[PDB]
Order: sequence, then C-alpha cells, then structure tokens
Amino acid sequence: AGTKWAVLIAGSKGYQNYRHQADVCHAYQILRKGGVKDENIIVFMYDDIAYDIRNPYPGTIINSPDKKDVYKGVPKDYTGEDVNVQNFLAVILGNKTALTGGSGKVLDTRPNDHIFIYYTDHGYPGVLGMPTEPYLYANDLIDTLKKKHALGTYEGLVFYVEACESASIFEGLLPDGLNIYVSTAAKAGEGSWVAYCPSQEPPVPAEYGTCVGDLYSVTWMEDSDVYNLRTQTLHQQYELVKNKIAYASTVSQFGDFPISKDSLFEYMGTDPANEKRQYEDEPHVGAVHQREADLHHFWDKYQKASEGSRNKVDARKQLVEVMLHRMHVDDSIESIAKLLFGSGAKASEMMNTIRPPGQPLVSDWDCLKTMVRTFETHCGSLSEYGMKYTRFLANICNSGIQKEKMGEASAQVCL
Amino acid sequence: AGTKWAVLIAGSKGYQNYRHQADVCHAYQILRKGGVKDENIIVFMYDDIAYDIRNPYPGTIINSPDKKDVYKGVPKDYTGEDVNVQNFLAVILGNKTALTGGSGKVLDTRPNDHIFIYYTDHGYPGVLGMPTEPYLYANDLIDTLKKKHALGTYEGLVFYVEACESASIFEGLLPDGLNIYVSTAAKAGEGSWVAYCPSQEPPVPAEYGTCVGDLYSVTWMEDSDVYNLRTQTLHQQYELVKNKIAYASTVSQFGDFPISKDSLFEYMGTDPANEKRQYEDSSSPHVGAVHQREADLHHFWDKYQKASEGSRNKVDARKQLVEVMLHRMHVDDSIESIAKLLFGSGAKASEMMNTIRPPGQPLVSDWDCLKTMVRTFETHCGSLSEYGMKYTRFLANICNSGIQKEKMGEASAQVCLNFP
Ligand code: NA
Repeated sequence: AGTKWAVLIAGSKGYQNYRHQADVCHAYQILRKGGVKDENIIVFMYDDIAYDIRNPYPGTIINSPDKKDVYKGVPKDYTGEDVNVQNFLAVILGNKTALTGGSGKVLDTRPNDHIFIYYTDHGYPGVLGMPTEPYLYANDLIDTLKKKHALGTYEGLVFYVEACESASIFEGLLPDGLNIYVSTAAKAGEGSWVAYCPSQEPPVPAEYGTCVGDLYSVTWMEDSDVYNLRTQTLHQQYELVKNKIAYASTVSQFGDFPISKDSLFEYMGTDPANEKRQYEDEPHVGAVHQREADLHHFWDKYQKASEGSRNKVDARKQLVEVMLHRMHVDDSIESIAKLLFGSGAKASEMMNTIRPPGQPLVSDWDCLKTMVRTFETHCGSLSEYGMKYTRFLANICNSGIQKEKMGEASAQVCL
Repeated sequence: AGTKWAVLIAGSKGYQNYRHQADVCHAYQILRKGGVKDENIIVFMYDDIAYDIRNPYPGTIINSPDKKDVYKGVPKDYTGEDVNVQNFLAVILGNKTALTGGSGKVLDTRPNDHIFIYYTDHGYPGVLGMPTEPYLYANDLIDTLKKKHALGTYEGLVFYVEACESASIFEGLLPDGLNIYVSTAAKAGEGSWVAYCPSQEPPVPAEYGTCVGDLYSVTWMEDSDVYNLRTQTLHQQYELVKNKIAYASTVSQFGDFPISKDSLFEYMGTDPANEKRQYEDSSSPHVGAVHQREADLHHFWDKYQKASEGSRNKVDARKQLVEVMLHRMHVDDSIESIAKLLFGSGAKASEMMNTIRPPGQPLVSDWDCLKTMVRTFETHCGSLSEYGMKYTRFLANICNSGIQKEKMGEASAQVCLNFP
C-alpha cells in the first residue's frame, strides 16, 4: 500500500479573491478528516485573507453560508511571494533544492503513492493565474507532470482545476497514459462561476463583503464532505459535479479515464463519521462569473453609496475607470488585429475562434510567452482583464506572425 | 455508429390546442418503441393538457379515436414557461448554459449522430408559434441550423413541421449542403388541417371536447407505428403523407434530398413487434375540412353548447366564445384599416395583405423589420399571439415595400384609437 499525498494551491491574492484561499482551506479540512496526513498535504495560499483589514472575522475563513471556519490548522507551506511557479513545479517533482522559500514540504512520493492536486483561481486560455509574476503556462505544467510520470513516483494522480478556460490547460497537451486523471471547472471559451456571495443566491452575511466560494469547488467539496468516500468513485464525482453545475460551466475530464474508476477514498481518504452515508447514483448556488466578481464589487460600492456624497462620486469614477480600461485593452487588441490582418478586423472572430476539440491552444508555447511580453512591453501589462487575450495571441502564433511584426503593430497602436 | 436523438416540440398551450401536445406525446411513443433512448429525446410541451379541468380523463392524452393514451412516460424536459425560443434554439445547439430553465437535456450530439426534430402547432408566414411571445422567427431557426452545421455535430438532421404556411419557414432561407432534410405540412398561403375532432369523419368521443390530432402529424405517425422502419425511407414517408393528404394541404420538402434516401429507422428506430410488417411501394379516409383556427373554436363552441341553459358555465362559455370571435373581428378590421391607411385604396391594401412572394424567395428581406412591425402593431392594437399572426405576410410586404416603423405606428395608433 501507498501514501495519499495532496497539493492545494490558490493562484490568487487580495481580499476580492477570498474565495480561492477559502476553497483551498476547505479542501484541506476534507483531506484532514479523511485521514490524509499534514506531512503529505502541501498548501500554497498567499495567506492575506484571514487577517485582512476587510475580514469581518479575523483569524477565520469560511467557504459556505454555514459560516464554518476552514482556516484553522491549514498548513502554511508556501505563503506570500513563495506562491510562485518555481515552487509549485518543484513541489510536484519532489525537488526540495529547487525552492525559492517555504516549508520545503514537497511531493517526495514513492511508486505506489496517490497524488491529489487541487488548483483554484483565475484562468485564461492556456494560462493559470499566480499571485506573483510570472503566470503558469499550460506547457510548463504538462511538462512537469510528464517529468513526474517519467520518475515513476506515483500509482495515480488526480488534478482538479477551478478556473475559467481550465480545459485549455490540458486539451491537446496532456497524453492519456500517464496515470493522470484531470477534472476542469470550465471548457475553452467559458468562464467559471463564483458561489456564496452576500447578494446573489444562498445568503452569505453581507459583512464578508466578498464571495466566499467557487461553484465547481464547493460542489465537489460539499459532495466529498457528506459521503463514505469508498462508495463514490472519481468518475461518479465528475458526473455529479458536471451535471449539477451544467447550467454554469462545462466540467471536462482529461488524461487516463480508467484512473477515475478509483474511489474518492484512494485520494481523499474518508471521514469515519460518514461510514453509513453510502453513495447511491452514478438548487442553483452559482452567483456570477469569476472575471466579473470584482466588477460586481465596484458596482455594489457605487450603488450602496449615499446620493450626493463624495463616496458615490468616487465609487462612480472608479467604476467608470475600470470599464474604460477594459475598453482601452479591447481597442488596443482590435487595432493590433486590424494592423496585422487588415482593416476588416476579426479581433472578436479570432477571439471567438477556439481550435477544434483535442487541439492545443497554441503549437509554439515560447511564441505565446513572447507575444504576451511583446504586447506588455509596448502596451500596458495585460494583468487580470486582458490575460483572456492569450487566445488572440495564440492565434497570431499559429498564424505564423513573428515577434518583430507583433512588436511593430504594438508600438504603432500603443505609441 | 452514432446515436439517434430527437427534439419534439408543441408550440402551443391551452386545452383548445390539446392536439399539438397529443401529437408530441404520440411522436415520443414511436421513438421509445423504436429504441430511441429518453436521454436523447428532448420534449417541449407546455404540459397543461393531462390535468386540465376540461380533460374528461385526467392523466391521459389521446391522439386518435382509438383512445390509446400517449401521455405515459413522456419526458418533461421543457414545460410551462420553459417552452420558449431561447430554450428551443439552445437545445438544438447543445448549449446547457444558455437555458432559462428545464431539465438541461440538449442536443449535445457528436458528428456521427442522427437528429429528428418534430415541431407541431400554429404556423404563420415566416413564424412558428410558441406558447407565449416571442414567437419563433424563421431566420433565427435557420441561423441556428446553420450554426449547428458549422459545429459539425451530426451526420443527418430530419425536421418535420406541422403548421400552417410551414414551407415559409424554409423557403428562400434553408441552403443545401447542411445534411438537413425538411418535410412541412403546408405551403405558403395554406392552412394545415386537424384530425380527430368530435364532429370530423372518424370522430373522437365527444367528452374530449376538442380535436386530438393534426392531419399531417397523425398521417406520418400512424404510418411510422405500423411498419418495420428499416423498410420505409424518409422519401417514401414524404410521398406517402404528401399523396394521402393532398386534398387538405401540400406537403413540401426542403434541403438535402439525398438524406431522405435513409430509412425511417436511421432517425426513429424500429419497433421489433413490426419486424414482419415490410413496407410496400383502401384509400377512402377523407377527414372533414377543419383547419387550425377552426379547431381552436371547436373547443370554445363545445364547452358552450354542452353547458346547461341558465347555468354560470353557459354564461361564462358564451362570454369567452363571443370575446374570442370579437377579438378576431378586431384584429381583422385593424389590419384592413391599417392597410387602407398606408396604401390608399381597398385594392392596394388587399394586395399588400395577400401577395405571396414567388416560390424560392424568403418571406421578407429584413427580418428585424418584420419583428419590429409585429411589436409596433401589438403596442397600439394588442397582442397577435391569441390570433392574427397570419398577418405577418402583410407585415413582411410592408417591410419589403420600405414602410418604416414610425409610419406603421402612426397608422396603427389612428386605427386602434377607440376612447372618448
Ligand atoms: Na391576437
């Protein structure tokens, strides 16, 4: 028999992103109650939520309207600036010597071990967000999992991905014989949903002032919380979550499908208190899209501010500026598209042009990274809003446009 | 090999429209007996028939004088207010995220799959009825089928349309090469016939108090019910139904005629109990001439005439019947007066109300203008939903003539003004 290991990562920071760290803390509680040991649970969370000045209940983090704390006892392996690509990949590979900091807890796994990786945050076509620069490109993650497989240091690896466009991290990249089973919250071109907001569906107390969960995440976690996990397979959870959140986003699976025949117990253990709660088979809580969760906040601030006050004038100005910036980024991309391809634009059609199923986002990932840097050098940093344009940039690469031509068109539109 | 999928939709509601939901439930029974799975059969029915207070046999729906129930086991994917354009189009496209409600069952089809779409209700020039507004405009449906084709998520798609003027949904709009074969009950300018009314040739027992089938529908369905469907092609069913009901309406076909070479089995499966009933190649059943709008009235007349004299039931049924008829008169007078105001003479008004564009031409060039004209008329003159949507021909002619919404609005306001 082997050891059950886990890697839990929130790829974001800021109180607005409370939900991603809340999701991670909840995933830890499940694994802990299931009998998975702390020494085998690697936690990556920026850790700026529990004691943020906006937190109504400092020292606590909730992930449901039940207001149950999930923060207590959560290991702090990689926090702050240690939540970075380098540490995440070295952790997966089990290389303690490649770390920039942190506890040094890694996936120093053996061939009969089981691995459960859970990522939660912002996602973009072929890119997962990080609270630190740089972002996680899909090819680096897949290369890492291929290297992990080559080492032969596990029997089964399960990867759950909570992010917009998360199918694009695995689609046309992940080979099927690595003993890796992947479940993603949304497909290419799709945004994932937040759950448990003060003003949306099940009532979360207004004082939290942010959404405390992510729809795909709370769905699989609330399910994992209430059953004897020996009685529910990974496949049955996939189907359960997929069907339950189908109205919001499309749960997709990748890799080695026979791995999903394993019970959830094989990866998450099981809570003895749920032994009699057997799974038999084989109420919308979804709030808003992740990419509009911050915008909903600027709106709420503006709406709640008193008429005629300086607070209303300021919140209005801030909200208008956030929206004008989205218009500026959209116009810059459209102007670049017109320059590279002709005045008949297509910026929106290219962006609404997603490759056929089973095809990777881009053929040349170095070209994609280069196109991002090239846009960012002449124009502003893409950051949260504009990172969705990795699709347009991937299309430029696939079309054969060179960095010099992107640099030329970018300098011309962005002065 | 692929999976056989189906979308069954009754575009109406109300006990007077019992027949369209009966038609759908019967189509489901055929598909079920043919081996087509429930998970692949999307049903849209308002579902206000089985337990309507006027139903003599609650929990049952019949589609023939044989009184055989067709309601049992019919999936309830989209019922009530979920029978709407948005859900119908998202279902076709296989988009679960674009639904307003319902089961979430969609045409989440693969490239080798077969699709059978069956629509039954009221039809109008370039518009199919929905249980409430907005109605289904032909351009949106055709755009949806073009988008579906672009996705490449099917091998063959068969669309049967039971409705008046149903050829106008595809005429001048549906291209070839989409692997879509269409069969329609009636051509432009033609009303479709109903079947099995309490006073039609083979009559339904009187207690049903309404017509229980539609002629084109019961013809293809009764045929699909009795044969080994491997031995009858879509083309043979087309010729069979067309010839059998030629006295009533013109069955028309659109799209990719080589698709119709496929056996009915490829879309509807086949009932093992009919294996020995091989299709080959007494023609005396001629139903009485009852058109869609005449059928709706049969019900209002029935609950009036059967009600006891002096009873609150008779007074209520009388009032509703008089109001239904006065409303038809109001819509007819308004459109005619509007036509006279815009075009200057009874002759030109009549021309604009009645002209059918040549065959192969779309009803209207500007579908947004048509939608606008409908909304403009409705704003000043009241809903065309209950009755009057047959006047989309007149509205399409207004559009094609270059009349603007402001001129339609002034004429409608002037005509439908009726206060001190
Ligand atoms: Na009307």
